[PDB]
Amino acid sequence: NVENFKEDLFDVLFCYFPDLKTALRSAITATPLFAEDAYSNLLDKLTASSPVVKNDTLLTLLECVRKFGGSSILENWTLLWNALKFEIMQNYTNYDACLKIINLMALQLYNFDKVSFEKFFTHVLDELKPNFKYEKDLKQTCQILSAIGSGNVEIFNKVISSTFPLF
Amino acid sequence: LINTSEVAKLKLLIMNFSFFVDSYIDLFGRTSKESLGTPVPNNKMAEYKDEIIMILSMALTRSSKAEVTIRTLSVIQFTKMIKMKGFLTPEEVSLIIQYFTEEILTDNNKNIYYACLEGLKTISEIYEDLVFEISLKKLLDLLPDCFEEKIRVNDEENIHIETILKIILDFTTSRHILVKESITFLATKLNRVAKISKSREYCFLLISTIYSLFNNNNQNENVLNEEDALALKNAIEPKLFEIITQESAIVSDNYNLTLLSNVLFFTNLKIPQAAHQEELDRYNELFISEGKIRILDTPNVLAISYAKILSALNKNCQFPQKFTVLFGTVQLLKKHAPRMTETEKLGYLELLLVLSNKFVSEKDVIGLFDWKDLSVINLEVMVWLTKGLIMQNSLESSEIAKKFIDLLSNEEIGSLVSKLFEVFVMDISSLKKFKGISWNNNVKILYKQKFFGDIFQTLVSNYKNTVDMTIKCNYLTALSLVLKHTPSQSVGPFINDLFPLLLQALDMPDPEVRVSALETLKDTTDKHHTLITEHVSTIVPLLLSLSLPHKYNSVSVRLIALQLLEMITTVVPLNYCLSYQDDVLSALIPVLSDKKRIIRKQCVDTRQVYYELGQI
Amino acid sequence: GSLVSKLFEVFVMDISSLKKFKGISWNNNVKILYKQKFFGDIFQTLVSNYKNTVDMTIKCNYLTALSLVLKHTPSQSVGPFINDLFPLLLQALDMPDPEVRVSALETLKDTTDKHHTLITEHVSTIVPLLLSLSLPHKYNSVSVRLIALQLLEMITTVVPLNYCLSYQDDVLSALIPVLSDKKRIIRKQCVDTRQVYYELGQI
Repeated sequence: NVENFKEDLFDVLFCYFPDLKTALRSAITATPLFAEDAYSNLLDKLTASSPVVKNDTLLTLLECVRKFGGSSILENWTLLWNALKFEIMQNYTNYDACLKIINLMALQLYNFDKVSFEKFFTHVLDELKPNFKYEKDLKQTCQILSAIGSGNVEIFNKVISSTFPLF
Repeated sequence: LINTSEVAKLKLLIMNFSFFVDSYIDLFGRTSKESLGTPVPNNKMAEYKDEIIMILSMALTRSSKAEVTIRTLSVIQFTKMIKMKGFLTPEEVSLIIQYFTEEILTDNNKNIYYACLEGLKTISEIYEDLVFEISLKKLLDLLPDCFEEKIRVNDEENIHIETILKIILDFTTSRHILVKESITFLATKLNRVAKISKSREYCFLLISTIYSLFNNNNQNENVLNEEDALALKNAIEPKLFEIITQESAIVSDNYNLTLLSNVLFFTNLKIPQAAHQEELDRYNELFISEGKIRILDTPNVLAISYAKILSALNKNCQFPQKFTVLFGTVQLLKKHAPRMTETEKLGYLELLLVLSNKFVSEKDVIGLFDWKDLSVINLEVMVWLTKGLIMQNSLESSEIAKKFIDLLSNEEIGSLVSKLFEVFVMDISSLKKFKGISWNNNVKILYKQKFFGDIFQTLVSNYKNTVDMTIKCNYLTALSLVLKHTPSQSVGPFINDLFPLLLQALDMPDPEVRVSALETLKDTTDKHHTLITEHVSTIVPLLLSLSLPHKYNSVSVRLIALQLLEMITTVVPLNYCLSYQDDVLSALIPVLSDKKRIIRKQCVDTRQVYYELGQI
Repeated sequence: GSLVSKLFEVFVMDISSLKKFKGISWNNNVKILYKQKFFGDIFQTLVSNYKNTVDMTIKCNYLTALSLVLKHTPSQSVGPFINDLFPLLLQALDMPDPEVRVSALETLKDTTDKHHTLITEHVSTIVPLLLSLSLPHKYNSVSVRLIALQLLEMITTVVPLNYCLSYQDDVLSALIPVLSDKKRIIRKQCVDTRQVYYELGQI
């Protein structure tokens, strides 16, 4: 019955939030009841200029997506992937962390439901197809597709078959 | 300690005695609820209590009103007397309450007013019963039976009607019994004045004060207990249904009805979970099944209040009659659409939103979809159902809105739908995620950002591939009306694609769109710099023209345009800035000569900044 | 008294037909410094009469006359009279005219920008008044609320930390119905004020 006391424990942890940071990461990803609020805050810290808090927020988001089941990510994937693409285009550093973010997003979406993962993949392909058609930012799109297809055999086969005919 | 009439000697006496009061506090202690019966053994201060009380009263009373400092010191010392333990008897504190009430009523000087307010708050938090008995009851008694009467506080002084209401608003902000009695008395007075008199301003003021009392105390979740809230509701509800059912003078006005509905929602918010089902059944019986009022048979404004009634009940409740009432209200709304007024239509649409977002499942909602008939009222119903669906952040909604975009391609329906697209994101004054309680509704925090992310890409893609300016204008209006309500700091990924459309949005009838776009581009120039440098040649003339007065340029729009001129001056390199110096100074002369005052100061600052940049 | 006090605003007012245009100078006889000189000749008598009155009707009439004179005068042209007018300025924040309120806010803005003591003793009354002004009202315009929030910013900046900590919780508690208003700029300003007041607590 923690839902009755929800939103009371969020404030003190976010007040304590920015060397010994793993405890906060573990606590903030304890239960899925964090998720629907956690992103709402963490995404804001994605706008911070200092790269240290950016890396910390990337690690927190990794711990979040890793242990928030499948429904919360299936709901927040559009906004989270939009933010990750924005920070990719802007650019254990941040780059490898966010590439692993995308990879684990794809893996979780595939593990939860096949139809939702297929919709994710086809939306990503439709939005990133002009990059292949044009000659703009080929490396970033290729790396993003590599992260997406680096989850399992089926996802790899899907991305390969849907990517090679393009180029 | 010698009585005197000189202001300086009295002031020095007060300052000197202000240390002896602290000495007495340190020796014994401070007042407490548990220590209200045990007295101090003995002291020589008690023998001097009469003299110090008498001299303090002379300092406060029978004294020239020009010496505000003496009165402020006197009331501060009286509060310090209230603080110290075991010094003042109940009669003395009652008399002090009387002096404070007389001072706050007769005089309107801000310093003495706030000092008396602080003293009254301290007395209330130490003695709530006495301050309720002497102060609150009198303040409630001053207000008259008829609007705009002659209030006789004393022989000569008369006080305004709004002053007493403001006084009631100020204190009792955290006192349970005081605010409960104030709410009960205000409800009784409103009911009586509406029954015996036909006035609008007085009833509106009373209902606004009641709404303020509920709002200022529901924000702490500790002023009113559950059983106390239930008792207050049992006391207030029949006396509000009496005015609601009768014609009175509040039904004819939409604002008064909306405020009373908000008050009903607030008073139904704090209910123990054991009584939600019975109250829901009683409301269903009273509003639909039985009674003279039939919202599902004859259109009326009253239905809107029912919506505010439903928004307070628990989400996971047994609601057997959900599909039937949904079909009935949909059929009535469709049938009587040409004849119903805007108020009743808005009420029925809010009811539809509440039903869609609270009880009925997504399957029934999508079953009630009909895209074949392109009637305006069907568009209203469809949009207001899909808004409630988006509030739930359902998976199907992200697809349904897409159809709307296709429906925007219509010729005779594109303009109306584009104008109405703003409904998707909009505050309702009844449905937010209140801190603490979380079962009131199903609204999600991140619905706005997700909706904007799913919508903006398709909107910009369609806008960039259109030839006739009608469809382009419709798409731009849709995107802008979505943008004006979404949080500003929540659009970072889409800035690059939205920047040309952001610039295009600066020609719009709605001032809200203009101010939102101005703030968004302020954030852009705060965080990005290349876009501003490349687009300055078009941004500067647009901002310069926006500063001029217009039927759509509000004061906020002009002020934010001047602030954006500040930012673009700061960010853009000097070489480009020198190219746009003479024109800005020439065209800003008719800006600091406008009607408003803050705009004049901002224009003066901008002129000074631009002039100083030239020499440096 | 009441009608004349209300009509007193006519003495200083823009006409848009009699102005000192650059170039031509024979159009009229208006002088540049008439406003400041008139305010100087009027304020002393007005404050002397207001401070020596018992019935609040005549006091209100005097205050209305002074406020209507002040609203049209430039805010940077009143330096000598700040010390005497500060209590009158504070009394002026209860007026039907939003222009009077915005002019008083601008004047006390200049005061707290230049002075630092008067704010120090009068903070205990200024802070609740600004907090109450931010709430929506039939006379509180958007400019009045925005300038009130800005004045909250600068009174937070100027007043020492010890006094500021005494007024932290109340400001945060009472600003909740402020960032939920209809307007957008007011929401941003309230968010910034909440952030500043929160950040001062830890530092």
